[PDB]
Amino acid sequence: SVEESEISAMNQMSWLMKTATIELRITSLNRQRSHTQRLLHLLLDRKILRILDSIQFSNEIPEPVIANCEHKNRRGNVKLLHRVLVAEVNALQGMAAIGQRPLLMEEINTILQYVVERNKLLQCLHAKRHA
Amino acid sequence: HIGFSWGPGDLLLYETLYQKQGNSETAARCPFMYLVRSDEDIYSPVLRKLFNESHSIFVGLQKSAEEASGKSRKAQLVQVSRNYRSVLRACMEEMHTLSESTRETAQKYISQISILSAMELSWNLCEILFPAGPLLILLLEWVRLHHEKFWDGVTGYVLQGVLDDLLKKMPMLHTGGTQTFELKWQHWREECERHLQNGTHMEAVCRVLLGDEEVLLEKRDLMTWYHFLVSRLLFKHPTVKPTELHFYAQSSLDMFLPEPLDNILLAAFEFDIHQVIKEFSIVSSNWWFVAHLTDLLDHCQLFQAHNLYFGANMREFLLLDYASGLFSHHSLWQLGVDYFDPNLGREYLKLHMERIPSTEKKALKALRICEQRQQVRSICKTMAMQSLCNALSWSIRAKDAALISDRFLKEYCERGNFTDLDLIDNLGSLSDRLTFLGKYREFHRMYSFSEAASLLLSLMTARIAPCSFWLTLLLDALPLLEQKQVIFSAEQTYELMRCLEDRMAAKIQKQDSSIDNTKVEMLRLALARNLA
Amino acid sequence: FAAKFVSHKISRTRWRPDVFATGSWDNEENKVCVWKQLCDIKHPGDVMDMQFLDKERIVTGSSTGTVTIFRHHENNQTLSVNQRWEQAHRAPCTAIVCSSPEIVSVGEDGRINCFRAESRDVLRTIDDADSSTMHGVTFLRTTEILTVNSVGQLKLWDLRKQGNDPTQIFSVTGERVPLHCVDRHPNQQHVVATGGQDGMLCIWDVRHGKMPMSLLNAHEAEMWEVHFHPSNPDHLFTCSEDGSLWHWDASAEITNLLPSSTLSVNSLDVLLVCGTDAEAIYVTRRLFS
Amino acid sequence: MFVARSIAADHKDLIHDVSFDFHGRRMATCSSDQSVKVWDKSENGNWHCTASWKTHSGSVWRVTWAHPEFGQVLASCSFDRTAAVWEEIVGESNDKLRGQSHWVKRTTLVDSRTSVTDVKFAPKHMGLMLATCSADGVVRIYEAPDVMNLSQWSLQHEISCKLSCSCISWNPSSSRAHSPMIAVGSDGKVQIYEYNENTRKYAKAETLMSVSDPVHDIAFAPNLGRSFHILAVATKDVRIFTMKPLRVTKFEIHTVAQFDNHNSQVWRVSWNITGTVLASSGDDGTVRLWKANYMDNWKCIGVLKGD
Repeated sequence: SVEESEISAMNQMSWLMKTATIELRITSLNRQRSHTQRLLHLLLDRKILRILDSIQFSNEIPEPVIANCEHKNRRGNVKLLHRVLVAEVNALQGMAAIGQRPLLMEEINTILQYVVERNKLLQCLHAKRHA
Repeated sequence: HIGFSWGPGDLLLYETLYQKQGNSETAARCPFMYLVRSDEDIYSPVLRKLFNESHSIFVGLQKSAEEASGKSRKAQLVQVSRNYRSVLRACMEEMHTLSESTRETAQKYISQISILSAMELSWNLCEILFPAGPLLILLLEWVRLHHEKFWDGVTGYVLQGVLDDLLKKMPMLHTGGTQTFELKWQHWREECERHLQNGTHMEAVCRVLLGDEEVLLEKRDLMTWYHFLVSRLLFKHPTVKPTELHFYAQSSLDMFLPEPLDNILLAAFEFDIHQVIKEFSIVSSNWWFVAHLTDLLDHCQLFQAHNLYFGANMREFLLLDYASGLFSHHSLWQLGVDYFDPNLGREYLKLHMERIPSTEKKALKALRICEQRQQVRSICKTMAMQSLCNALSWSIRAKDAALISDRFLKEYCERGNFTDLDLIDNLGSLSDRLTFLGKYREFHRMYSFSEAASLLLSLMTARIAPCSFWLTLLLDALPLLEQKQVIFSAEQTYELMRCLEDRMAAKIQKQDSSIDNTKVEMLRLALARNLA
Repeated sequence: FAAKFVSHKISRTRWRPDVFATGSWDNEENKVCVWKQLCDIKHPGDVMDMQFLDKERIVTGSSTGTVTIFRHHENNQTLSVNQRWEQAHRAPCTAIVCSSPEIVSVGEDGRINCFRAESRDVLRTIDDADSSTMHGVTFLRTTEILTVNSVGQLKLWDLRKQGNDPTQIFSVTGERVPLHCVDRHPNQQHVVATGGQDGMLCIWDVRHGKMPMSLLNAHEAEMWEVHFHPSNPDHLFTCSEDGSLWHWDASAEITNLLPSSTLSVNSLDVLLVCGTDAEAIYVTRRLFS
Repeated sequence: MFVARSIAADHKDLIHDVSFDFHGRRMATCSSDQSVKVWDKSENGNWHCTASWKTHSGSVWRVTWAHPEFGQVLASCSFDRTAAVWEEIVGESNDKLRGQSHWVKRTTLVDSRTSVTDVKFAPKHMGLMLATCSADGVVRIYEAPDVMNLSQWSLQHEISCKLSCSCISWNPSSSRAHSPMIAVGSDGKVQIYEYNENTRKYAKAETLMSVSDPVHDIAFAPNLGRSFHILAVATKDVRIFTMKPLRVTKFEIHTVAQFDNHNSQVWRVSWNITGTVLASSGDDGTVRLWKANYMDNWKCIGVLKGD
C-alpha cells in the first residue's frame, strides 16, 4: 500500500495475517527441517512493515448544517443520512428562493456529490486500521 | 367563576371573573382584574446585588470546574473544590456585611443574616465531607467560627485559638493534657480530678481550670449543644468520629435550653442530602442557590455511590428547576443557558425574550445568541421578522439572512414613482435583483450602450407594471444610440405588444398607441441597418 | 485594577469632566449614578447621548428620541432639569459626538437634529431619512460631518452649509459590517480609522487618498470600542463584542491583557472604561498602570 | 413606581374572554357590549386601554391574537355568526411622529350558519390558520394562503361534531418536530381530532373519556422538551390527559389527574408559556396553580382567592 487502502483489501490482508499465525504455531509444536530453513531464510530475506508504514502515513494524511453532517457521520448515512441531508437542505432553502435557481441547483449537486465522496473517504480509514 | 389567562411574560398573568350582566335588577359586582404572576420570590434593590452576586458565583463555578476537567484528573480537583467553598464563604461574609447597610429608624437584617448563616453551615458541612483527627480539627475550627461568664470568655477564646494560684495550676494541668499522647492526657485529667477532690467563685474557677471534664455539659445545659461539641473537640480529644453521644447532648441540651432551623441542622448532621433538600423546599429559599449547591454536590459525587448516580439525576433536575425559576433578566437567562449546556430551553426562553422585547439591545442579544450557537436558523428568521415589524435597516438585515421579493417590489415601485429617486441597494454592488440591475442600466444611460443592454436583459428576464415607462426609456436609449443592432428588439417589441394585448384581454389609450408607433420606428431603423 | 461590581448591567460611564459617573439601561428606573458615590439618579428614558456639559451641566439623549439635560451641582447634590426634547430620531441616536456649539450626533434612521447650546429651539435639521442604522458620527472639521450607516456607510456630510446631501463618502470594497467603530485622531482632525466587526482594523486617510489603509482582523466578534489615551494618541487597546480588550500597543503588543473573561462593556472616556456590543457590567480604576 | 391594582375593563356588559399577546405586554378583551378593547401595559406599570371599538352586532364570545411574524392581528368571534379579523394600523410620515392607530377589519367569515362559541389561531409554523366552532357544530379551519393578502382567507376544512357547548385548542407544538392536531370539547362525550398525511383532512384519532358535566374549557399545553403532550379540561372537575403517539392507529391517552378541590364548576383552565404550570379557576372564586411532580402527578402549588 502506497497511495490507497481499499475496504476489501484491508479485510483480505487481515485474513492472510490470521492464516499465517496458526501455521506458525503448528510449526512450533513439532519441528520440520525444510520448514525451519524456509522460516529462517524468510526471516533473513521488516521491509514489508516499513512499506506498510508509508501507506499508513498516506492514510493519516488523507484523514487530515455542517455540525449536523458531522453528527450523522459519527452516528454512521448516505442512504439514510445523505437523503436526510438533501431534504434538510431543501427545507433550508424553503424559506428563501435565492438569487439564482440554476446556481443554487448547481451548488446542491456540488454539495451532495462532495458530501458522499468525503464520507466514503472517511469510511475507508476504518478498513485501513482493521487491516 | 374564575377565568385565567397566561400572558406572554411569566411575571404577568391575568385572572378575571365572569358574572351575569344583570340579574335581579343588579348589575355585575366582580369587575376586579387580578394580576397573577411570579410575585414574592425575586425582589428588592439590594436583593439585586445579592441575586447578581449569586449569579456571578454560579458563573464562576461553571467556568472553573469545566476548565479543570479539561485539564483532566488531578488532586487539584480536590483542592479546587475547597477553593470554591472558600469563595462561597467569602460571599456569605459579604452578604453579612451588606446587612450593615440598613439604617435607622428601624431595619431588616437578622433574617438577611440568619438566612445567610444557614448557607455558611452547609459550607462547613461540605468542608467536613472533604482523617478522624482532621475532622476533629474542622470541628474545632467551626467552634472558633461560632465572674463565671468572664471565665467562659477566657476559655471560649482559648478553645478557638492562693485561689488565683490554684486556678493557674488547674490551667497548667489542662495544658498538660492537650500536649499529651492521648494516653498521657487520660492520666493528666485523672490527676487534675484528684486534685479537685483534694481541694473539695474563685473555687469554682479553679474547678473549671481542673476541668476533666464535667462542667462543659453543665454550661451547655445552661445555654448550647453545638458549642459544647466544639469545646469537646478543642480541649478533650481532637477526634470527632462518633456523634451519637454528641447528638444526644445537642438534642437533650438543646431541649433543656428557630426550632425549624435546629431541625434542619439535625437533618444536615444526619447527612441528608435528600432531607436537607426537603428542608430547603420547606423554607422555599434560596431556590436557585440551593440548585447550585445540588449541582456542586453532583460535581463532587466522587465516592462510588449508586445513590450519587441517582444523586446526579437529582442534580440534573435542579438545573431544570433553576431554568423554571428564571423569568426575564437577560443576563440571568444567558447564565441559565450556560448551566444547561438543550436547545429546548434555548429556543424556549429565546422566544420568551421575544415576548419581553431597547429593540437595538434585543437585536444585540440575538446576535450574541447566534455567536454562542456558532432551530437556530429559525430563531434568527423570527428575530429578523420581529425587527422588520418594529425599518429599512431591519428589512436589509432580513434580506441578508435570507420578504426579499416584497422589498424588490417596494424598491421597484419607489424607482418608478420618482425619477430623481435614490436607492441605497442599487448603489451597492432574483427578479428584484434583475430589476435593480435594470435600474442601474437606466442610470448609466442617463449618465451617458452597456447600461442599455443590461436594462434590456433585465426586462427580458422580468417585467414591471409601469413597465411602459421602462419601454419608453429603452426607446429613448435606442434613439440616442440609433438602434442599429436591436433587430431582436423589434421582434422583442412585438412580443411585448402581444403581452400587453393579453393583459388588456385579461382586464391614456391614445398615448399608449403613440409609444407603439415610436417603437415601430426603431424596428424600421433596424430593418434599414439589416439592408445596409 | 479594582472592579467595583455594583449589580447593574451598565450601559455607560465616563471620566470626570478617580472622578466620574456612570449610566445604565436595563432597569425600570433608567439607571445613572455619579461616582464612593456622589449622585445616583433615576430617570425614565434611556442613555443614548452622554456628555457632562459642565461640572454641573450634563446632557443625555434617550431612547425615544428623547434628550434630557440637567445640571449636577455636586455642591448641593442637586440637578437642575436643564433641557427636554421629545422626538429627536422614535429611535435613539446611534452614536454621540460633540461639535462646537452643538452635539455632533446621529441616529439610526438618521435624523441629524441639532440641538445646540441654549438652542432649546431645535433649529437645524438634516432630516435625511438614513435607511440603515447610522451609528457612525463625529465632528471632523465642524461642521464637517460624516453619517455612517449600518452598511458601515461612511458618507461624509455637511451641516454648516445647507442642503441634505452628503459631502463625500468613504467605504470599504465590500460593505460587510454595520456601524460600530471609527477613529478620529487627536493627532489630526482629518485622520481616522474604521474599527470594524472582525476585530477589523481599517484606516481611513482623508487627505491621502481614501483607500483601505488598513485591513487587519485580530479580535473575535464585532467592533466594541477602545480607550485611547487622552494625550497619548498612540497608546490604545482594542476589544470585541464579548468585551475582551487586547492591549493593542500602538504606542510602541496586543495580548490577553484585560481584566477580561467577562460580558460586555459600557462607554468610553479615559484619562476609564470602554463599550462593547451588549453593554454589560465591569469596572476599573488604575488607568495609568 | 409600579402597582398592580384592580382596573375597570370599561365594558358595560359581561366580559367573556381575556387574551394576552405573544409578548404578554398587550391584552385583548371582548364582551357582550359588542366591543373589543386592547390594553397596553405601559413601561410605567399600569394597564391603559389602547383602543376599544364596536366589532360585531351581537355579543363577542372569543378572541385570540395571531403570531407576531404575520403582524398585529386579532380574531374575534360572535353570536352574530361571524368571525372577524382585525389588523392594527399605525401611520407615520417619513418624518418623526404622524402615526395613527385604529382598529380595522381585514375580512369577515360569514360561513358559520349559527352563533360561534370559539376561534383560535393555529401555531405560527403552520401559517395564518385559524379554527372556529359554532352551534352548527361544524369546526371550520380558515387559512390565509397568501401571507401578503390578509383579506384572502380561504376555507380549508369543515368537519362535523355534535350540538351544545364548544371549545377549541390547537397543539402549540412546533411543526417539524410534531404533527398538527386539535382538541374540541363540546358538552356528554367529546372527541378530538388529528391531521392525516396527504388526505389533508382531519381524522378522529381518539377521544378524551371520563368527562363530567359541561366542558367549560380545554387547553393544550406547550410540549417544550417533552415527547408526550398534555391537555387539561376544566369540566366541573379539572382533568389532565397525557397523549402519546407510538408506532394502522397511532394514539394513546392516559388520564394524569383529576381535581375537585374547587367543589364546583371549573370555568377556566390555562397553561404557562413553557407548559410548566397549569392554572384552574372556578365558582369557589379561587384560582389554583399546578406543578408536575417527578412522578408526573400534578400538585397544587398554591391558591389565589378573590371576592
